[PDB]
Amino acid sequence: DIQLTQSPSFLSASVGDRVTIICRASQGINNYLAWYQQKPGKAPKLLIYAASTLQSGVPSRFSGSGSGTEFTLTISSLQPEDFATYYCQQLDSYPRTFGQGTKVEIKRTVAAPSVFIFPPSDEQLKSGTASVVCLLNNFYPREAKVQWKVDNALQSGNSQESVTEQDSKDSTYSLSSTLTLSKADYEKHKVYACEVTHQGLSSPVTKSFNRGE
Amino acid sequence: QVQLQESGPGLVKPSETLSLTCAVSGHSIRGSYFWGWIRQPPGRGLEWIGSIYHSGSTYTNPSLKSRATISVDTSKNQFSLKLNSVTAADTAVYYCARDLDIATTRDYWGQGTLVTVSSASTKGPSVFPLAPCSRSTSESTAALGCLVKDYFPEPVTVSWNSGALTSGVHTFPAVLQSSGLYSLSSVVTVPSSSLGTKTYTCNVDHKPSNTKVDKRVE
Amino acid sequence: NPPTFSPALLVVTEGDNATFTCSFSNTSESFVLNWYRMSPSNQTDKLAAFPEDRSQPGQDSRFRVTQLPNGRDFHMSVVRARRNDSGTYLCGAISLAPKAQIKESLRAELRVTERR
Repeated sequence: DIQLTQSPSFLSASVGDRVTIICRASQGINNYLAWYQQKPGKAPKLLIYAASTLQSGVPSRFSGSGSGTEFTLTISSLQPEDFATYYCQQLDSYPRTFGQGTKVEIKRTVAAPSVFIFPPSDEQLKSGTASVVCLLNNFYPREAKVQWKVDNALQSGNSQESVTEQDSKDSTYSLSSTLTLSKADYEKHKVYACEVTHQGLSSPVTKSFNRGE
Repeated sequence: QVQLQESGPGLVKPSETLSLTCAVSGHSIRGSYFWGWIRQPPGRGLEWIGSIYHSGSTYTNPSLKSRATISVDTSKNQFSLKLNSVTAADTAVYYCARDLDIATTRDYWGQGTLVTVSSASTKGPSVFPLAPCSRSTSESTAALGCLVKDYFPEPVTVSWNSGALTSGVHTFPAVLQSSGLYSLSSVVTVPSSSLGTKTYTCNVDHKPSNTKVDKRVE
Repeated sequence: NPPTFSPALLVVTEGDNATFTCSFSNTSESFVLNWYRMSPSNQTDKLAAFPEDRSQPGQDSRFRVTQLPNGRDFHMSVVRARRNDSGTYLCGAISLAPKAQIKESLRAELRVTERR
């Protein structure tokens, strides 16, 4: 059976950079190897077959080289839309095997988040729970700190956040943080604040509302 | 060209059999190609499960040979996967494909179907509006959204104005709450100018619970 | 065992069909056959692929590949051969599973002669 060793595991590179991805086969497989691009939530898409043949219609910045055991995928000039996980597939034999994958993220200029706060809806409060949401929109890099404050009391252990996959056009992220309180706990306090720390901000940005408006 | 579509349950209890079917369109399965099943656990790599020739001759991943069966019905232009004795390790997006080989320039993949292996029951979401405490044209851009709370299993889909509004939309990955239920937020940035005049509705679909909700956000 | 491609020398009168036979066995039910002419640049020019679902969209109808009843012998026919069809030909046999392998035949010569 053919085992594939793919390197690296993850890379961050700037628009225009030459990107090098390598797959090593456990034994000689001639040029019987293909390269795939997988965008999040999509099937893997073929780029290159026979190690070095670009599929007609795939952008020319993608190229492949190698035969025997060492195979190289090159992106000559990285573009924002090239954010993806890249996989090699050996075509030498069944059982079929893929490389472990290389995740490619785009390095771009620092962009500060645009911050928005949303109170719990009247409809939710009826049910006995309060969800307070903080949105950090279109920022880079991904690293960001959200601190919830309730009447100037720093919250801990009662929030969860989620981050978008990197944007295929502007290479930015967005982040949602949700603070969960009981109705009783929500009604005990007045000032709900989301404090955001980020490389693009010289000092933290706070968005707030008063319960009862 | 060729189109493939996976179908079958999105939720299977541990120890039961996972059954998936692949419907092939645009060309016959009868021919010179192998037809494969490939899976991808959330945030993990691709694992080939097995492939089948129109004749019914199969190759199976040695790790899954004890549990996995590939079958083909040329009468219905479909092929199928049965995986016995499922566990949480079998939670994955399952893809069907026309296998690439060294004698062609092209392959074809289905969109994939998520299968969650869990004892937990199907639950439909509540959909709550995300709107600012007070509406203001003080800056150019304002955010609206929908909180899709307390559903199981994945996935939910969210569109805006029945897919007419796509620009500035961010639909976040679901978070698993301590309750064992998912929650998802979808937001859109629009000219604060437009809030008084134009209407904004999120369209939420949770197929497992047969939940279709249209929430007006004001 | 690479495929055989016979006859080694084939002499036909212009207007007649020029029919080679590509032969191979000991391979899995999952195979592809390619028929090549050697170009002036000593490059393989693909005339036809078999079966039909492997054919390039522009494949010329004058290059006919037929699987004979025994399933191991294949006729590869130039329909109404012309003088300029004179040259060097071969077949490639591809096994797909469980191990993918490409094996080319030895080259054969076609001579298409003037009709008197």
